[PDB]
Amino acid sequence: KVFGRCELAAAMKRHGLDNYRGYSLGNWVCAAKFESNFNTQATNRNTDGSTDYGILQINSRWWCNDGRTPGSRNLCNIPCSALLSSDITASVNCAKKIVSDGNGMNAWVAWRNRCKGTDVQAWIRGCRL
Repeated sequence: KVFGRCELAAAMKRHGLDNYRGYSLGNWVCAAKFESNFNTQATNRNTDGSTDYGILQINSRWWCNDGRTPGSRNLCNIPCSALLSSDITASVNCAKKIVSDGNGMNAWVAWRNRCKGTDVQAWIRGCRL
């Protein structure tokens, strides 16, 4: 599934992401936009051999198990296929342990480089939230 902007924000919102660890909802929506461009099935292979999966492109090296990332850690205790699901429940949760790590949202290169310091508020403008 390819979410609509207001539709992704409603759902992220529903799942406790608005101001989760002080990151307002537009950060999360922006992050989503530039990482998967709102596609729950976006996958991307990295140089190191690891893969980015889903709406927020969670990496297999640390957070999920994909059967093909040697000395991968599976921190969110999930098979990475659960992150490509229509229901972003597993992606939000797994992202909550990520953001909590130490680098806030700097964990997502796309946020750092295209969201960070921008009017991330424009991402939820017009949404009946």
